[PDB]
Parts: sequence; structure tokens; C-alpha cells
Amino acid sequence: DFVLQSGQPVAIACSGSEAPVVRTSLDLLSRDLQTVLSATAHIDTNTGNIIVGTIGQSKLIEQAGIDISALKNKKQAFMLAVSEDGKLVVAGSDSHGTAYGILEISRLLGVSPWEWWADVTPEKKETFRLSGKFRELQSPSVEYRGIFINDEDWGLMPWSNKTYEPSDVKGEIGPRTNERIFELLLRLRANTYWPAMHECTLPFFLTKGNREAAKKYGIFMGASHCEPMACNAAGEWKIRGKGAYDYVNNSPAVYQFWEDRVKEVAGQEILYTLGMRGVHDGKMQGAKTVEEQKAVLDRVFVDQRGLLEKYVNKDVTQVPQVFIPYKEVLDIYHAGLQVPEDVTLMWCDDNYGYIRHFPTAEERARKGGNGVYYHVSYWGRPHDHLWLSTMSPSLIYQQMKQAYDQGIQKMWILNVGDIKPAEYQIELFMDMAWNLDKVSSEGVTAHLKHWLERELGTSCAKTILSVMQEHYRLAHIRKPEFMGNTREEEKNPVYRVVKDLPWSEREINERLNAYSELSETVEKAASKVPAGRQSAYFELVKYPVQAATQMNRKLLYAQLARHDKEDWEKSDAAYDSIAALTQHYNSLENGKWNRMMDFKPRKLPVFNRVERKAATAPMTADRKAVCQWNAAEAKKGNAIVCEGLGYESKAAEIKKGDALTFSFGNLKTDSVEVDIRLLPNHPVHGDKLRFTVSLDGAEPEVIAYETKGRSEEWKENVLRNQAIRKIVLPVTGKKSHQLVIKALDEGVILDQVMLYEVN
Ligand code: NI
Repeated sequence: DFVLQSGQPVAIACSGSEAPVVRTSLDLLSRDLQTVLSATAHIDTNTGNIIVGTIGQSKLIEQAGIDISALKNKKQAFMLAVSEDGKLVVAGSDSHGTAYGILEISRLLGVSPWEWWADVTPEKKETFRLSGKFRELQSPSVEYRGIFINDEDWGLMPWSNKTYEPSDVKGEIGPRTNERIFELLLRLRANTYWPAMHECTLPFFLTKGNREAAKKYGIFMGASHCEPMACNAAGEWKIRGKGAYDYVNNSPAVYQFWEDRVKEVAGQEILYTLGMRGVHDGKMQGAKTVEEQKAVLDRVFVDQRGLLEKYVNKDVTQVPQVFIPYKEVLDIYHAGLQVPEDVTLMWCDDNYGYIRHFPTAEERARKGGNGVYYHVSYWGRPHDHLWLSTMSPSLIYQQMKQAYDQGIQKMWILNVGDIKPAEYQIELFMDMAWNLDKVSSEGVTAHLKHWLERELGTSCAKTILSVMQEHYRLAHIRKPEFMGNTREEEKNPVYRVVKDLPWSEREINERLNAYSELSETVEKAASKVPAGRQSAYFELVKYPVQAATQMNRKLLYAQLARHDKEDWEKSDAAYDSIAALTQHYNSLENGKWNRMMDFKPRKLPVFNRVERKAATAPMTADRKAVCQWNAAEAKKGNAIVCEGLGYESKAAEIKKGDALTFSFGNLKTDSVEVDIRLLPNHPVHGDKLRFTVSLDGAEPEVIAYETKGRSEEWKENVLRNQAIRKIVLPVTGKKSHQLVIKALDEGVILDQVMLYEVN
């Protein structure tokens, strides 16, 4: 048996030959050993009660008689075991594996990843006791997993540059901030980072300390779909480049630009993004059509792999490489572009958490594997979601589970905005990527429960679990940031005017009240929160639920007010309340997170007090449906619920060739309007997504609902998180009818069905 008594020091055995990442994690554990146990860690090289090392690099691993074997030639893996003498042995298959083993002990001591990052103060313990029989083995489901700090102009950049690591250089997020991010990634078992790179920010590799900090923490520096060669064009090109960022006309200067960087960074953990786009987003320069944009890349790959040959590794298949066909580059891939088989292909979601492309059997068999770049934060059309992090766990789950199952297993990268306040989604994503089976065996719901129970208490989480659930479900219906019914990047000013959502007075009141109850629950449960966890509560529960409530209030009272059904002052008050909540955020823990929260990111009209004006049109009328179903109200047919997914948490997958069968009685009127609501996801194989509707055997009507590019329908789809198909059918006038919905393609997910009489 292994026993650590609190108040007492502890000796840790670790060879001095071990990679920086091992020593860094040791520091982190010692920090936690002190916090949790009041126990000062002493690093010897020979004698310890906790022994740590990598396979065939440490004499120490051999000399305590543990059967490591399962670890031999294996990726990022560790064994934890107690030797017969009662010592804790941490045996990693490689250096990262050793690091992750050490940090597992830190999880066992009850230290949250958000210890620092959401002030989840670890509890103190009297003793820590693991069995002589305790034996854990771990390894990652996904090989590269990481985050991208992006859209940082209104949170993480000013917070770093003025509050946490105050700097006089214009947009500096310096070494000390990055060490903090890398702790978070270590504790999340992530290994990869795409640094901030917006024009407002100092490029990572042009910041003194940053590169060396990444080496200390063992993080693969990668970069985005427009940052080819560890090279942030967005910020660096205007500093260090010459002439146009154009390979067709100015390739020598572009090549040089890349080269200098590959030179300074070649003996370092880097993931090299291949290819070429614009300075930030947009077309590449110098080519117009996809046929000319293909000729370019062919030229670009050959030279880019060239530099890698010359400064990194004579065999380039030993250099890790990614190609990311995001936005218009997906088209240029699909025009038959040849990408060398060792290069990881990185698929992209549509910025609203719907993956655009799943690997064909061919792409899947490629030696370089397949990755995904996913968004829980975004700036773009039809509207930014940058303030709160409200994407449903249920949607993240179902998309990312599908991604792994469809063979996207090499590389997962999350766009996380400012990190806060997406703490929960980030950890879900990172858990998925670390151990998919564990997350899959538990609910979506069991994951969130375990998380709230861990961060708040059991007693708080008893009241709060259903609140978070309701939070994510109402945000799925319409995010806080979408409540103005406005658009961004539309090139017409009318889409910037706040305007009615197409909902009835009844639906508005119903929504207003559901939010009221949420705010009330959150207020009451506040005093049942342990003393060391009040800041985490404001950060993780109280700010997002009450922020969201007050946004709905501001915009919904405003809508009632336009139609002379409410007083405008309630809208302003709701506005004032968001302000107050944001002041509190920015003043918690002295002002630890001062500037991290901006309730007007990018100064979008939706975040302002609402312009007072009287409606011209009337309110949407409430419309009586004859029938209203979820996928399981069906008689005949099998459809597995996607756990908490859809408008009423009951969306379900109808597998290809299966059907659901709905039944209903005697109607009036000539005809029936069938209103079918589906998850607006994208085709899993092929380009299709369709279903058939059949009233009373009557020869299936064939209905498609996939979208292409960023069309008007796709814009509608992602704002409301439903594809919508209406159909009018003739009744016979039978007295008993059946409606059969059959799936023709793979990933068809039904959410709602409504009926409506009509003539
Ligand atoms: Ni943000």
C-alpha cells in the first residue's frame, strides 16, 4: 500500500536526463502536493517514494520491479502502479507519456484543470492512499489535440497585455501568459497550440520568450489554414516581408520569409501547416480560378517540403505536416489536388459546429491520417458568437463522436476564442480526444453531472445540472448573440437593424419565464456553494446563465415594447444588468480577470441598448398544430436518441434505409402541412442528405436538405440549429392516417414534426 500523510514532505525520483516537459509537470505536481497535502516535494535522482520515468531512458524504471511491457513502442502513454514496497511508479512510453502520468496523480489528488483558470480551489486532504493493487494504464484516442486562441481582440489579448503580464509592446501576450496556457493544456492532456495571430496581437514567434516557453512545456506549435510555415502572415508579413504575399508574382520574397522562420524553429516541436491562402482570410493573391489556384499549391508544396528537407529532416515523412482545406480551399482540394500521403488532411466544421467533410475510404487509408478544426467560438456570417460559450455539449458530442468513427483520429483542434468562458466545452472536447470510450460509456449528461459535482459541490450540482441543461437547450434554439435577428458580413445595412424574431407573444412569454426560473435557481443555489468555490460559481454558472437571461430580457422586452405590449425601460434595465454582471466578472479575485470579459465584443449592434421605435407589422400569430411529435412518439420504427440534442432534447438518428411511422386521427380540411425539423448537419458520405415522406402508403415524396457553401438557407439553418422542410399533402379523408419518414442517406437526424390543417 502507498500512503502520503499531509503536512509531511515527499521524495520524488526522476533522472536528470528526462525531457523538459517531464520536469515542468513535476513542478506542477509539487505545486499540487503542497496545495492539497501541505507536502513539500523533494526531487532526488535515485531514492523516492514516488518514482517517475520514461521507458529505456531511466535506470529507475527498471530497478523498481514493475512489469512495464504494455508500454513498449507506444504513443503518449503511461502506467501507474504501486511496487511491492509501496512506492508509486509512473512509467511513460515516451516523454509526453511520462508527463501525463505525473499529472494523473494531480487529478487523483482532486486538482481540477481549472484550479487556476476558473479558480476551482483544490480541497485539502488529510491523507492520500492508493492500493498496493491499484494499476491504471492510459493512452490517447487522438494523437494531436489542442486549441487555437482566436478572436482575442476583446478578452484574452487585453487581459494578458494589461492585467496579467502588463507589457508596453502594442499587443503583447508574452511568455508568462503562455506558460499559464500551457499548464492548462498539460492538465487537459492536450499537446498542441495555435497561438493568437490577429492583427491586434504580436506574432508568437516574434515575441521574446514564447518559443522557449513552448519548449519548456512540450507543446507542438501549429498554426491555422492561412499560416503556412509556422508563419503568421497576418501580423508578420507587414513587419518582415517584401512586396505582395503572392507566390505567382513574388515567390522569392515569400520563400525567404518562410525560410528564416523554419531556420530558427527546426529543432523544436512544430506542426507545419502546408499551402497558401491570403494574409488573414480570403482568396490567395495571384490566382482567380480553382484551376489556377491548383497550379499554385503544387508549386508551393514542393518548395515548402523543400525547406523541411534542408533544415528539419532529410526524410520529410518524419516531419509532421498538415493541410487545412477551410472555407474556399475545400473546393480547391476537391478539384483533384494532389497532397503527399504523409500530410495530415484537416477537415473543417462550418464555424457553427457542423463538420463539412468526412474522409472517404481513400482519404482515411492515407498514412498522414485525418484531422478536424472545430469551432466553439467564431467571428463571421451569418453572425459572430464571441461573447458566451453556449454550443450544446450534445452537438459537440454527436459531431465529434461521428468524426472519430468516420476515421478523423490524427488531429483535433478547437477554436476557443479567449478560452473563458468555454471551460466546460473545452474539457469535453479534450476528454473526447483523450479517451473517447470513457466519454461514450457515460452520458453526455453523466459527463456534465460529474463535472459540476467536481467544480461546485454535489449539493449545488443537484440543483444546477438541470439549469445547465436548460441553458444549453435554449441557446441551441437561439444563442444570446443571435437574439437581435441581425446579420454580419451582409453588405446591406438593414441586416444590422435589430428586429422581431418570428415568434408569437405566447412563445416569447414562455421563453422569458423559462429564463426567469433559471436565474432564480442560480441565485438561490449561490449560498450553498463551498467557500473556496464562489468565484468558480460566478465564472461557470452565474455569469453565463444570468448573462443569457438578461440578453433574452433585453431583446425580448424590446420586441414586446415595439408592439406596445411592454415598457421600454425593462429593456434598458436588462441591458444595465448585463453591465453589472460584467463589472463583477472583471473585479472578482481582486481583478484577476480584469478585461477578460467584454459584453460588446466587436461592437456589434445586437450588444447595444436597443433603438426605440414602433413596429409597423403585427406580431407572429400563434399557430395551432394538429399533431406535434419527437422521434420516439413514433409507433413503428427505430431511432436512437442523440442524448440531449435538439429543441426538446429528443433528436434521434434514423439510420439509412430505416423509417419512422407517425399516426393521427380524424382531421377537417382538404390537405395537411407537414413541418419537419432536422439537425442542420452536413452529408456524411456523398453530397446528399435526404428523406421520403409518405401519407397512407402513397408513394414516397423525396426531400433533400443538405446545403452547399454559405447560402441563404445555410445561414438560416445555423442560426436556429434546424433545417426545415415543409410539405403539403392531400388526405383521402380516412379517419386513421399514418405518416412514414424514411432515411435515404447516412447522418439524418430528426428533431421535430408538426402537422397543421390548411386548405
Ligand atoms: Ni470570446
